[PDB]
Amino acid sequence: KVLIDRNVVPTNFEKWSKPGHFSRSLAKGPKTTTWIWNLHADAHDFDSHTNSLEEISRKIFSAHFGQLAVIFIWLSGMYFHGAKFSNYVAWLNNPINIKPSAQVVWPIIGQEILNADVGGGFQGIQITSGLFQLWRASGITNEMQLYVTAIGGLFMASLMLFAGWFHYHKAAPKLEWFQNVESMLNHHLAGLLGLGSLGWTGHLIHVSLPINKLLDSGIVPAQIPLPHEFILNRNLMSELYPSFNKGLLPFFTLNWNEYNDFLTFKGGLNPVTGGLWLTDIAHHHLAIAVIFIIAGHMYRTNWSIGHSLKEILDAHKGPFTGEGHRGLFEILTTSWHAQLAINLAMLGSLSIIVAHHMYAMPPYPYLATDYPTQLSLFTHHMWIGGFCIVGAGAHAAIFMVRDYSPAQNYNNLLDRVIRHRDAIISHLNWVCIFLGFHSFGLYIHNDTMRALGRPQDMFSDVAIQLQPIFAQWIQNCHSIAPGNTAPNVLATTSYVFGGDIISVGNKIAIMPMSLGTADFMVHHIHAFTIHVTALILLKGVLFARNSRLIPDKANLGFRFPCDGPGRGGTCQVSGWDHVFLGLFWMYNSLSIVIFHFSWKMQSDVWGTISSSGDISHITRGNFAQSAITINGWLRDFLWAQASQVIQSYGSSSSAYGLMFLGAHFVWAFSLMFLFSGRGYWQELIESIVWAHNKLKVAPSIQPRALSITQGRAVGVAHYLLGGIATTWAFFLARIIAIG
Amino acid sequence: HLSWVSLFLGFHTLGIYVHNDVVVAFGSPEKQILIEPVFAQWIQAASGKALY
Amino acid sequence: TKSLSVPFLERPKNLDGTAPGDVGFDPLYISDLLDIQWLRESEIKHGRICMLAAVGFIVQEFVHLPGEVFSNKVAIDALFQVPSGGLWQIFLFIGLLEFVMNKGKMTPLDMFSDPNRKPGDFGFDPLGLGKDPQARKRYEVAEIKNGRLAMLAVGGFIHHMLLTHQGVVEQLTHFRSL
Amino acid sequence: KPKWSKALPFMLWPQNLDGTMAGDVGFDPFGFTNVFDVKWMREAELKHCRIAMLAALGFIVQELWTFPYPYFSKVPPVLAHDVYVKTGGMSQILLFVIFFEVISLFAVSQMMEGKREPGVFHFDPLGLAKDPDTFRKYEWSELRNGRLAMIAVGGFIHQYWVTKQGIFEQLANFRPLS
Amino acid sequence: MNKDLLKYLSTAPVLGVIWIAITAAIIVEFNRLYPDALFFPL
Amino acid sequence: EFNNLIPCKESKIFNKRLESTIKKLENKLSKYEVGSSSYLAIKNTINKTNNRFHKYMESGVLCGKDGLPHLIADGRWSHAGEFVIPSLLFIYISGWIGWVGRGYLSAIKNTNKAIENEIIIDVPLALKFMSSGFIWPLSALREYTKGDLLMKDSEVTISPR
Ligand code: CLA
Ligand code: CLA
Ligand code: CLA
Ligand code: CLA
Ligand SMILES: CC1=C(/C=C/C(C)=C/C=C/C(C)=C/C=C/C=C(C)/C=C/C=C(C)/C=C/C2=C(C)C[C@@H](O)CC2(C)C)C(C)(C)C[C@H](O)C1
Ligand SMILES: CC1=C(/C=C/C(C)=C/C=C/C(C)=C/C=C/C=C(C)/C=C/C=C(C)/C=C/C2=C(C)C[C@@H](O)CC2(C)C)C(C)(C)C[C@H](O)C1
Ligand SMILES: COC1=C(OC)C(=O)C(C/C=C(\C)CC/C=C(\C)CC/C=C(\C)CCC=C(C)C)=C(C)C1=O
Ligand code: SF4
Repeated sequence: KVLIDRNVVPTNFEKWSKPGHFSRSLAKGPKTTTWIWNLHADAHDFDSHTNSLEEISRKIFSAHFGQLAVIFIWLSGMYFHGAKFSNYVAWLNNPINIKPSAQVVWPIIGQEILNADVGGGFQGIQITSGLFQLWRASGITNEMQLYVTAIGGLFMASLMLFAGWFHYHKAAPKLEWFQNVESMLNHHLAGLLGLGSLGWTGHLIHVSLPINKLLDSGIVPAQIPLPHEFILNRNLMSELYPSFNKGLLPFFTLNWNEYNDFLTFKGGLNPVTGGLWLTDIAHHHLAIAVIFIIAGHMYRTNWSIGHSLKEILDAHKGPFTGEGHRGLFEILTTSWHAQLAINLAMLGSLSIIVAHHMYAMPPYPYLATDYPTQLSLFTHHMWIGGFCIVGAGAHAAIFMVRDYSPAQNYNNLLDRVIRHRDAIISHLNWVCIFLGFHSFGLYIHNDTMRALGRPQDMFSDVAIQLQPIFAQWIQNCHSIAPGNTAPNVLATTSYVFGGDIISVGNKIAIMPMSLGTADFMVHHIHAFTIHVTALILLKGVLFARNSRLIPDKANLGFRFPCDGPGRGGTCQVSGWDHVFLGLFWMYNSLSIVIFHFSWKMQSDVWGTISSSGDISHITRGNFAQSAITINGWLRDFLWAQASQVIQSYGSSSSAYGLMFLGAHFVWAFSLMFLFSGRGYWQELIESIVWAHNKLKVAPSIQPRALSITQGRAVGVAHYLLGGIATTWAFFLARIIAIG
Repeated sequence: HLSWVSLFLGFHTLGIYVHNDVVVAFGSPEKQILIEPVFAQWIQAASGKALY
Repeated sequence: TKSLSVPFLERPKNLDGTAPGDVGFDPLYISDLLDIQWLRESEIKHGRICMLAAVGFIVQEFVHLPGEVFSNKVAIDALFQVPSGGLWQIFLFIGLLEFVMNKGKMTPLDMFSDPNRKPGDFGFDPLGLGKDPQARKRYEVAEIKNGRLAMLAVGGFIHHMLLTHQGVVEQLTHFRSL
Repeated sequence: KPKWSKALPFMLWPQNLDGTMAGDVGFDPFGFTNVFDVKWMREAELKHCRIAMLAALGFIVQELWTFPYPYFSKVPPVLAHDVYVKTGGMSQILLFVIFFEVISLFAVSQMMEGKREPGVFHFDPLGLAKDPDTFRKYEWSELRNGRLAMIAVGGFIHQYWVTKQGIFEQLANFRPLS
Repeated sequence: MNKDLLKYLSTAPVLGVIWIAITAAIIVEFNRLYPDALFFPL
Repeated sequence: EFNNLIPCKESKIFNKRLESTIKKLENKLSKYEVGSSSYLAIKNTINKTNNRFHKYMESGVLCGKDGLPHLIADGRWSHAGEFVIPSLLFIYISGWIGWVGRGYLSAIKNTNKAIENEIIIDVPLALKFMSSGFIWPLSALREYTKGDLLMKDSEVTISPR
């Protein structure tokens, strides 16, 4: 049922000049600079503003439209820069020998040096977002199509902004509407995902397939018919894919094999572009569309048929788990934080899956041999995933403090987890120590043995071997699967598992990735860093409400600095403080993942092939022997590969040199916040305030040092920005020079 | 006053270094701010350094 | 409630129709941002300078002082030809005038501190032309209207000279289009 | 008000169209005035009306006559846009449109505060509607002519893009499509 | 102009950004028209 | 004195820097077609570079053995433009900002909106103060001698000692 209240909130600027109107605590106005920071920190903490779940839900729904508007403006900007300020068309004509660029700088204070020589007569910043490859796969062949997409984006942005306003101020849904989770799932599965995938199949078959087939055969872009020509003149299509002569009769009569020319199961890669076959991508999306449209008929809405989510959950209980999933349905229909926690965990995990899948099965034409794009996309999507996972921990902890009740959770799975939190955390503590010693300890062994002139005592491929035999065995299964356990597939899902060296131009797109001792060792580092990040976040959640040290922790809240210097000292016991610490470990963990990727690809995958067939890798296979000591990482990775960024001054890569130094600065500045405390700073401010009072220039809003918690927040935010931007600059300067 | 002198030195010393980095990075070392240490050179001359 | 000169806008609160030159013209409501007394003083002063400057531009095309330094019949070019030391003497003398005329009260905070101080009124009427109250009231409006006109004229004169590098009259006699 | 829309007998009269304004025959099927203020929409309607009417007449007169100088020189109206962007003539028109629109910013804000009626600038130099009844009559004509001109201009520009003929060139020949 | 809107335009961050942007523009425009002033020319 | 320095117009290293910079730009220029936007951009950089080097040559700024301008900041008037004149300009501007800001702060303290007017500026009041900054040196000097600049030590809070 549609349930709404009309004309709820007037539209005027009255409250815009009343900062902190939304909070009882903040509405009174500042006495102190602390108020200014609190205003920003509390702006989107909607459940701290009101107790009404209906009011909270309405703000959220409307804020979501706001986010979508922002995303459409950003998307529109990308298309517009493509149309107006790029070498897209030139690249379209000669994609092997032109670098993509869609940002051009104005000539002020000498910055026009940044307009690099990217080819096609063009000068601009070389982009690594993969937009050109995306647009090629979509069948876009001219700037007019980009312009029109940009305009459509501005229209969508305005429509989202209207809907946000409308659904808050004019027609706000009632709580009962939001709690229709069965209806929401049916629509998001069948409607959003199902019809989305079906719609995209439609584009693929009717636009992408023909245009890309003509491009790959070597037809000049300007000589290719416009998309609508393929729709109106079926003969144009049937020339390329003969099954179009038979029309839609095979579909309705279940003679689907007739369409096996444009719906394929090839595997491998297009040899011309080094990307997945678009006929496979078309079939993928059709299959996905069918499964999703069926999936979205599972739940009961307005008719007798379907499942109750509550009934499913309530049935799943066994002899080890008490009341089982009883009470979870109530949690997940009354707590936005509980929903956010799950959804961040999955969205983050998915981003990480996307990183891996896109490098190994490159879905776009000319992606694989655009090394800057491959490196950028993997790295970007790994970071987004990491941040989302830490967010899941934050919102799981906020739920435990604010939304958990004992009465709702009597002897269910949630209750039973917290009743053995000591067993969980103690074991995770142990597994982290075990992993730490038997992963990082092996590198230290190796450093020591090599320094002592005992290479024969090292863990290495040529001494004491640690072969990843299980991974090696899986690689073999995947390489022999085509025509066996996958009989109707022609080639491997990925050449990373084994098989041919695919090359485009004379650049290697993808080839088998051998796994040896160096690969075994770095995989156990990843296991280690992920387990520790989990430890910190899990501990935050399970001890959010109380511990042996602080029995009433929940009353202190989610975000508080400590409970004083007693009981030995209680700094950083809060759930928030576990997120703080978890961010550093996520940073540590993902830094090593992207370093592993960068080095392994350059050493063992990327490079040139001769006509004879002699592979020349970017770092010449040094990974196996260098990546088994810390000295090898310091010297052969950091020191060696930093040569590009560090020698960039006076060239078009000079921006990266500047960002590299700037990012080192922001990182170091973070340490001022992390290592100090506000007692020092508040005292310093007292002397400075004395000088202002003396000269009759002291503010009425009294200066305060940052709160204890804000000090920590500022510290970790500068640590991450500095740390991540350093690697960004390092990576881009390097890969743009050699790739 | 110690706070003032520290801020004064900090803002301007870091500032000049960053001016110099940006202008050298964009390929114009001739735009650098380069102050001769003439007071120290004068003290060297007072002890008999002829160079200056 | 409406402006007289812009009839679709509410009258600016500080324009009461009393001051000379007031037809309620302030569509950007500048008289709400800035002090009206200071604005009025500034308007008259800009006007008086531009009245002199307009006459200056013309007379300098024909009449000159002795010497090749005080030649040049284009006024904007004459600025860079004449002795720089002379321009400093004018500047510093204007500075002294500004200080004395305003009795050392030279900012919006203090210029109208005395209640008797009125915008533009320095008590300068040697010949006693404004002895008659009624005539003086007319002259107050004429001063402002002529000042306003001279401001726009001098704006022209300058931009015309930048475009042509000819005198005011030279351009009219030898009118060359764009 | 008449309950059922006059223009659409199968639809209710829009809730926020009260019947009193000129042009109102209950035509708002998409329900814009449910969410947006009618005063804002009418302000916009009349601005489009008045710009279009000037445009319609401009297209007509430009094809029948131009000013007798080579700077002008007959071209098709649609092409003239790019001609006079280059000369700077189009920037001149933009200069004074900006000026009037920045002023209008204050007019529109005061309208939304209820101090001004949509479309009113009190502009009637010749005094053609001193009587209320003639004014209301002319309100309807302004809307009707303005609404017509809005579409008409759409015709002119599109038909040119297709036919590559002027308004009167096309009426002289009138060749059908393929 | 609407008083509530004008009050919003008077808030510290809005005036902060506008004023810094104008100042920044002035410096940019000086350097665009008179570039490379290492010293006062005299 | 400054025997370790030389005028930049007499410097062979300074001239070689011009030559080498231009030579690089002309190589970059040869990659593009005459008349193209890229070509014109590089030409503008060449002109701007030439203008800069010639400006410094005609100025009488001294050059080191590196062939780069070195500035003298000891007070001698033959190098006034290198530091003293910029310094006076900075002090005049910075003193203005400080003085008008101090004036605004004091004005709002004499109201009921002492705190509100810090986060929501009274813009008319602010512009009045900002407009009055041009004689801040004299204002500040008179305020000092009047005894209105400073509070007494006994009227400002201090901690225990
Ligand atoms: C168009 C005019 C308009 C007006 C006059 C109002 C007026 C109001 N809104 Mg509404 N609203 C609107 C449009 C409007 N809204 C739109 C388009 C949406 C969809 C997002 C909403 C959704 C909405 C919600 C969910 C809520 C309101 C609320 C309110 C009230 C308080 C607003 C306030 O004080 O914050 C002023 C805040 C701003 C000016 C900042 C907004 C920032 C925008 C959204 C994003 C900026 C882009 C990006 C982040 C910039 C980054 C820069 C970069 C450097 C990082 C006020 C009555 C609140 C209320 O309490 O009512 C009872 C409330 O909870 N509105
Ligand atoms: C690179 C690392 C770093 C930097 C830059 C600073 C900087 C500073 N420290 Mg800190 N400190 C550090 C590490 C650092 N510290 C560490 C590791 C510790 C151990 C915990 C401390 C402990 C410490 C103590 C105990 C004290 C200081 C003090 C200071 C100030 C000294 C005076 C000065 O230089 O003013 C000049 C200011 C700077 C150099 C700061 C940066 C200015 C930036 C670059 C301006 C950028 C503006 C620009 C428009 C960009 C805006 C960004 C945008 C997002 C808005 C200065 C703010 C002292 C102080 O406060 O004296 C008054 C003081 O007592 N520090
Ligand atoms: C209010 C002052 C004003 C001024 C000084 C200008 C000045 C100009 N206009 Mg602009 N213009 C204005 C208002 C103004 N315009 C207005 C209100 C509009 C309506 C939007 C326009 C629309 C417009 C267009 C479409 C074009 C211009 C062009 C020009 C330029 C023509 C150059 C030329 O060769 O002149 C030659 C002049 C003559 C042969 C003498 C003509 C004499 C007339 C009467 C003008 C004198 C008017 C005077 C300033 C005030 C009253 C005089 C008095 C006798 C009553 C010139 C820079 C043109 C351009 O850009 O050229 C490149 C152009 O195409 N203007
Ligand atoms: C009108 C504002 C004003 C004035 C006159 C002063 C004056 C002073 N400050 Mg203070 N200060 C200010 C604002 C101001 N400050 C603000 C906003 C901050 C927070 C960043 C500080 C933080 C600060 C520190 C940490 C220290 C001083 C110190 C000093 C003294 C030495 C000079 C200095 O080091 O400045 C340095 C100050 C800065 C670099 C901060 C930036 C100043 C901003 C740009 C001014 C803001 C202007 C304001 C927004 C204008 C609005 C006016 C308008 C509404 C009319 C001097 C008494 C020092 C001292 O005690 O020496 C004895 C000292 O150590 N100030
Ligand atoms: C070099 C030398 C020569 C000597 C040069 C010598 C004798 C000539 C000196 C000329 C002087 C006396 C002219 C005086 C210049 C008068 C000025 C231009 C007045 C400024 C008025 C302002 C603009 C008032 C504005 C304002 C008013 C309107 C209103 C107030 O409220 C505000 C202020 C802002 C004050 C020669 C001739 C021998 C030739 C030889 O070959 C070389
Ligand atoms: C209601 C009504 C019905 C009418 C309904 C019907 C569908 C109405 C739809 C009319 C629309 C489509 C008009 C569209 C108007 C199009 C606009 C006006 C185009 C602007 C072009 C610009 C202005 C060019 C700029 C140019 C470009 C882009 C680029 C530059 O280089 C050159 C210039 C030159 C500047 C009926 C029929 C049933 C009858 C009944 O009685 C009631
Ligand atoms: C334990 O860690 C720390 C603290 O406590 C937890 C601190 O407190 C501080 C000190 C830092 C403070 C007080 C924040 C600095 C904030 C700024 C720069 C002031 C903001 C001022 C304005 C917006 C006005 C300026 C106006 C314009 C430029 C327009 C530091 C360094 C710290 O390590
Ligand atoms: S040191 Fe800080 S965080 Fe730790 S107990 Fe004391 S006040 Fe709390």
